[PDB]
Amino acid sequence: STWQTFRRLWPTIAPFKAGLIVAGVALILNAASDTFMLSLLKPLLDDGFGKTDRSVLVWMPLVVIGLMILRGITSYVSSYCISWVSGKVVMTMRRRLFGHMMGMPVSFFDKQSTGTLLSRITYDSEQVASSSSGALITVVREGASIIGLFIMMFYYSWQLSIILIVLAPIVSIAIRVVSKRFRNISKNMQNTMGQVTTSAEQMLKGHKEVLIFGGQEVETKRFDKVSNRMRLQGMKMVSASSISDPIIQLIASLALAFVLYAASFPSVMDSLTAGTITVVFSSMIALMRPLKSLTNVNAQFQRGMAACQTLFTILDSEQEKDEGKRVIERATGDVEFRNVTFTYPGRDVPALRNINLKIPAGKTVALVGRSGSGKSTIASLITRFYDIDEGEILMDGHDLREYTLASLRNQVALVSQNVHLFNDTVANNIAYARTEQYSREQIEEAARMAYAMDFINKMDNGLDTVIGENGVLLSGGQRQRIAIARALLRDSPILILDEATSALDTESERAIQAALDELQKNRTSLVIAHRLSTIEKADEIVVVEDGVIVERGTHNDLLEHRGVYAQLHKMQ
Amino acid sequence: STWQTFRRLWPTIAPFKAGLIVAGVALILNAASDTFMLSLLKPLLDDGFGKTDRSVLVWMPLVVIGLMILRGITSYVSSYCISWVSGKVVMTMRRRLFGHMMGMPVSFFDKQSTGTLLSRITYDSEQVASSSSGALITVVREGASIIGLFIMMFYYSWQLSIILIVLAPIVSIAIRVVSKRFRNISKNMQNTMGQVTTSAEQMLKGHKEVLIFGGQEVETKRFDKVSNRMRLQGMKMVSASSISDPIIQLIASLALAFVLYAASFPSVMDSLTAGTITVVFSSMIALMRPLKSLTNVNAQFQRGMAACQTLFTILDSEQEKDEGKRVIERATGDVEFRNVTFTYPGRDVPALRNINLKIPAGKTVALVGRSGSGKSTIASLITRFYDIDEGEILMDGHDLREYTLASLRNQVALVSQNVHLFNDTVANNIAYARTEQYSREQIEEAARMAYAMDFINKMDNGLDTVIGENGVLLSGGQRQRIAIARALLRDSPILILDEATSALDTESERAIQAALDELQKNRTSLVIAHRLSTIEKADEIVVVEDGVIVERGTHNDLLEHRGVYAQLHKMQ
Ligand SMILES: C[C@H](Oc1ccc2ccc(/C=C/C(=O)O)c(C3CC3)c2c1)c1c(Cl)ccc(Cl)c1F
Ligand SMILES: C[C@H](Oc1ccc2ccc(/C=C/C(=O)O)c(C3CC3)c2c1)c1c(Cl)ccc(Cl)c1F
Repeated sequence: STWQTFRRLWPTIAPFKAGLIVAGVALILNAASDTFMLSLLKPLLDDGFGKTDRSVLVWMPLVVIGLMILRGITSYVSSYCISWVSGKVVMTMRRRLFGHMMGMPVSFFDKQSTGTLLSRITYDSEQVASSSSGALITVVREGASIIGLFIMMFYYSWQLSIILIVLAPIVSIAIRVVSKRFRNISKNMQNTMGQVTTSAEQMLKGHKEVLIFGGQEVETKRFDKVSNRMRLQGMKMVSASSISDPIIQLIASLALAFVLYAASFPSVMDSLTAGTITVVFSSMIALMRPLKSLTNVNAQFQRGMAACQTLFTILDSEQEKDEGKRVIERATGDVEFRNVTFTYPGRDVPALRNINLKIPAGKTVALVGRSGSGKSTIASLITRFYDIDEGEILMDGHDLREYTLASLRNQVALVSQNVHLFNDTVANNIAYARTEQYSREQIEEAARMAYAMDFINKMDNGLDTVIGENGVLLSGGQRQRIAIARALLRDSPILILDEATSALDTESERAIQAALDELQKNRTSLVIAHRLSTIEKADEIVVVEDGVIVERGTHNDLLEHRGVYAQLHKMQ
Repeated sequence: STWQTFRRLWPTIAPFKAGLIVAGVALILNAASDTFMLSLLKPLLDDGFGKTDRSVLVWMPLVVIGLMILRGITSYVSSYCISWVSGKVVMTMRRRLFGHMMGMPVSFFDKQSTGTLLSRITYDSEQVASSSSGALITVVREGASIIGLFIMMFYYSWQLSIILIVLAPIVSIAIRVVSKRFRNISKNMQNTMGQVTTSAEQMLKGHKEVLIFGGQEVETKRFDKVSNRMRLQGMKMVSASSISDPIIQLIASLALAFVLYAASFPSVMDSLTAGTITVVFSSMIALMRPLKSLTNVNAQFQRGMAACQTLFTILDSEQEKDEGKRVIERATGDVEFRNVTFTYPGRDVPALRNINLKIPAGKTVALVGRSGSGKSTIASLITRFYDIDEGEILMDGHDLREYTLASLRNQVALVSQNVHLFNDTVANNIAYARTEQYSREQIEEAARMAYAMDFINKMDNGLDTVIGENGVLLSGGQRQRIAIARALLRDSPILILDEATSALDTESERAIQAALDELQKNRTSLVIAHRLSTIEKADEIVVVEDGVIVERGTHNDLLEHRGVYAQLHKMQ
């Protein structure tokens, strides 16, 4: 199943064919030069030696020098042009693949990790590029070499050529059966690999359990046995790998010796002089390598095309499905969660069960709970990063999923100290998507209201300073201030803040708190605060623990009573 | 700094020299056969053209076959013997390395995970073996080849030999400067490598942060720019390699052409016949790959030896130091922790601060706290898995660190459902540390008292059934029962159990609870229980939260009052 998916891959290189033609003529001319080198070397030098070498002997070195200059030039041109085509095609493939990955659910990003994801992407792209390019160049160049060497062989005493071509099927089938016999079964030695991995793993905390049990000699004996086993397995693998090649080499020498013995038959040395037999056998020795190269590159073609297929499968699986198609721009902000039921993949215990809550506009709602609880899940669900597994939430008389994903996600802004900064200038990062729609004067006024004047003055480039640099030049407080400024500039109707990830150990936090209060004063919001002042200033507080509401009552009455809530706040 | 650390490595193979000598004679004879092939081919073939064609032309195909049989036999023998030596030396090295890591503190097992430790060890061992073996075999074989081909060259018209040997220093410095010029530095492309990862992770979990911006076009443009840059960098690297190689090829051809033009000078064709020049040039061509490999193996030797050096550093780094040297076997069990202060590496907030507690013998102490709290750290410190950073704990009038590590860890037994199962038989895993000192009748009686009769009867081999199999054949309840049986058989004076990792969703738990109560009835212990019945049956309960005691009082009085503790138990 490779032809169909190679044909499907043709369009991404269809307009890129001038480089292919340039490489395809460069490689053919390269093989032609390679054959023509032997052509003008061996017979001319070994036949002009008979009282005529005075001219051809000094003629030869210039020919050799020019031929090698041509061969090197063609090699450089072909490699550079194939690299150009491969770079352009991987550029296009990476671009489309990243574009597809950006607009697809967050769960995929969760159940992979950034490092392994990007390693997969880049490594697989370069792998398919290298495999396909190598297969193409080897097929073209070595097929041209085989054709040229057969042409020269038939032009020089076709009898040896026909002997070789009739011996070819026997040698080929012998090599095929030997190679098939000498391929091992890689489905048993994994038991030893897994066993040693477990003994390292089940006996690390089990080393604590080995120390607790006191046994150290038993582990050494067990590792002795398993290491002896894996050493034996590896030695057997090396023995197979080293018994493979000499058999093929010996069969090749049987073929060459049979050809030489056929040459021993008379009536053909009459037309065969020293130069002719010399060039014929040199042609055979040169032809030795290309066939092995051809088989190995068919193998690597299959290998790389498998990776191309799995990359296509990765590109094809699902997307950001917009089943709603009921776009409602400029949402009023009627927030009310009901019948919330969702769980992480694989797990069978839902994070929330029949959770019901209301966050009316114009009122302040405080989210209080332990770190690592379901508050983060609820906040993510409010932004519809991951759709609720069960239940439905209706906003302003319409379902949350009914509204367009872009429309819903645009009306909500989340500000947190853990919001990383995009690798762009500070002015650019303040307007990550509204750079062209925001006036410079308005942005400057917002930044002045963002309490960033002290940071702007200290900046070398002021408001145009390049922020980011993998977080080396940006601090946590600066990142939080930039996030607050971005939220204020966006001025979304509903704001959900996650202060749990923030650290309270801040030297200067009063200004940040005042700025946050000013930003949240005009627009109603429900933030998960972690400060006593913010909790006290909240208009309404709902007690929810472990994704469930345990106590219901007025926030002011609960604060005045100072019961379980006060003790919990004092403890944490 | 390679000679000294290679000399330090000599003892591990010093007794192992018969295989080295066998390989060293096999490789020399292989190179001799390689030279002797061209030897008896070319001048004798020329003598065939001199009216002696029938005599030698039928004689060649048998010499060729015999020579290739000898070459293949020597290749197989040398590869097999070198593999045997390498396998045995890495066997010894792996054994010693595993023995060293067994007795060295726990933090290593944590700060590298099991995969990035064992893959490290196995890959590095096979890497150093392959690198050293390849360097040795290439140096010996290819030096023998160079010596033999120069011997033939001097034996046949030494003029060309001296003409090339005088050119060798000229060519070798040009090759050295050319190779250096194209040895690029990898200093800046990592910025793009990290930049693409930053761009991916910025909106991966920050799709809502991408939605905070509200657009994806900016991300697509940024990825366009960065992908163009990285494609250009890869283009430049490929171009550098593809201009590097043909320059050396062309310089080699200049050298060969100059040799041929020197042969064009008269007064030396008088002693040079067609076969002589043929074999001379064949030798010159054949030497091309040898010197390339001989010049390249330095890099591979260094690359392998660096991995060997870092393996030595890993084997050297610190140890399980027993600073106590005050072994007190058969401890009474006077448990009292005081001034406990310890933190994880890197962090600046200690897990516990001036923690003081007492667990007198003959009394039951219950450890109650939230999941993931400092109870696990306290339990680990009681077993001295990781020494306390600050403070001191005295047991039975002597410091905890004063007693021998083996002696201290032997007197304490930890039973939990997460206890890993050793890859051995059920009977073997029951006495994983004291199999030889345990009577069969006593083990059978303990197993009968272990409530394992139902599982033993269902086992195909009964008590001799092979447990483990990477946990496929063992269930969580069976693992917990086996751990309880092992603890009962050991019958340590002090038992610390971690029931937090256990799962309460067990179909049959009454028998396990009864067995645990029977095991803990005779010997006093302080276990971290998670069941209401176990908490109620506890003689003394201490309220500790966040590594600190908030409330102090009688357990019975607190239970009767049913205040904060009852509400916390009902909630969780
Ligand atoms: C008659 C024969 O043809 C063939 C036909 C299929 C082959 C498939 C694989 C390989 C090598 C695989 C490897 O090295 O792993 C060879 C060989 C030895 C060169 C093949 C030679 C032939 C040989 Cl045996 C020698 C020289 C010439 Cl010119 C030749 F045609
Ligand atoms: C004059 C030259 O000597 C030398 C001396 C050091 C070298 C170091 C490396 C390499 C290969 C590098 C690569 O392929 O990357 C070669 C070459 C071309 C064969 C070296 C040739 C020479 C040649 Cl051109 C032919 C035969 C002989 Cl006996 C010989 F000495």
